[PDB]
Amino acid sequence: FNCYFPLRSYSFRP
Amino acid sequence: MGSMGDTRPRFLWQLKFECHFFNGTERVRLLERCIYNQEESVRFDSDVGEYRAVTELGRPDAEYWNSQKDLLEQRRAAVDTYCRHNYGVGESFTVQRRVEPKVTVYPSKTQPLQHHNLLVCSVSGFYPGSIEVRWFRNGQEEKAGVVSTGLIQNGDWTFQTLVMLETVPRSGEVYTCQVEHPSVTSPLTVEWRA
Amino acid sequence: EEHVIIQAEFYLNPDQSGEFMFDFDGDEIFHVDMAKKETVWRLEEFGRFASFEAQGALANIAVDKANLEIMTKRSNYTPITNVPPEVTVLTNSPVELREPNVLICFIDKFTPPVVNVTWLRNGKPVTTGVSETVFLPREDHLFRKFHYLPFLPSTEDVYDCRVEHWGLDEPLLKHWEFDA
Repeated sequence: FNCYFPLRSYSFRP
Repeated sequence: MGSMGDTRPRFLWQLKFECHFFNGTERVRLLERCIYNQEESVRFDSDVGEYRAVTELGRPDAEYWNSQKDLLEQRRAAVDTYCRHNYGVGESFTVQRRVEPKVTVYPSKTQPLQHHNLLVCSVSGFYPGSIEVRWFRNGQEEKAGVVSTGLIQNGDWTFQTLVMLETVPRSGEVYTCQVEHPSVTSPLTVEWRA
Repeated sequence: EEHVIIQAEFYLNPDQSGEFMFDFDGDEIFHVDMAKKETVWRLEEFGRFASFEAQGALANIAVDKANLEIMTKRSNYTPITNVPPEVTVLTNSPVELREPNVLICFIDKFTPPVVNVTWLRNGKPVTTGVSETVFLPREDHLFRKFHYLPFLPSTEDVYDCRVEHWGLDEPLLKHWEFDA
C-alpha cells in the first residue's frame, strides 16, 4: 500500500 | 445575548506536526507544536534536536520528553521516516497537481459612469495558487484602474480570483483578460470587444 | 519554502470532540471520521492513490484527550477565549441563470472549533445536497471551515448563510442573490 504514516503522540509524565 | 447555547468554559488542545520542504526534499524541517487553547506551549524543532518550552506552562513537558532518549532518537529521524516518506506518498497528486483555470469576462452589473464600461475577469477553479491575471487594451498591458480580489481558496483544492478594469470603450479596441498559470504553456486569453 | 505537510489534531472538552487531519499547503488531504472510525479523503481520487490506517489517528486522539486534561488542570482550568468567525459567501463560478452552481460559506479566523451553519433560501432552512469540511488549521492556531450549497440560480430566490458561534452575540447573516 501507498501509506501516509502518522507521528505518534505521547502522554506527559505518568 | 449569545448566538449559541451551552456556554460552559471550553478547553482546547492542538498537536501540529509540520513537515517543511525546501528544494523538493533536499532540506526538510520537522516542527512539532503543542498548543493549549490559542497558545503554543512546547515544541520539537528538528533544527534544534530537542524539545523546548515556548511558554512556562510547557516547561515540564520539555524536561520530561528530553529525558526520554528513545523518543528523541525517533523524532530526530522523523525528517526521513515521516516527512520524506509522506512527501513521496502524495507527491504526484499534491506537489505536481495542476488544474487549468476557467476564464470569463463580463461587464459588472454596477456601471457608475456614462461612456465607461467596468469589466470583470473571473478566473476560477485553478491549482496551484501562483497566477497572474492581466488586462490588455489591444496589445498594451493595462496597469491603471485595475483592482484584484487576490487569491480566494474554495476549500476543494481550487482557487479563484476576480480582477476588474474600468474602461472607456472606443470603437476598434479589444480588451483581453490574460492568465499566466503553471497549468498551461501558453497564456489563457478571453476577449471583450468594444 | 516550497511546501508544508501538517498532521493537525485537536481535542476539545467538555465536548469530547476530536479531529485528526493531514494538510498540504493549506488544503485538506484527508481526515478521520471519529464516529465511523474511518479515513475520509477530501477528493475522491486521493483514496485511489493512497491509504491511511484510521486506528493510528484514534490512538493519538486518546493521548490528546489525556494531555488536554493534564493541561486543563495545570492552568487551573483556564478556558479558551472565544474568537468569533469572519464569514464570506460567494459562488464557485460566475452565475448563469438555470446553470448549476455552488454557494460557498467561507468561515475563517475562529476558535474554539465549534460552529453552527444554516443555509437559508428565501428565509427558510435548506439542506438538500449541502456539504461541509472539517475544521482546517491556521498558523495563528484559529480555524477555517467551508460549507457548500449546490443550487440552480434564479431571479426569484435569495440566500443567506447564518453562522453562530460562542464568540458572536448575534448570528452572522451573510446574503447572496442573483446579480441582476
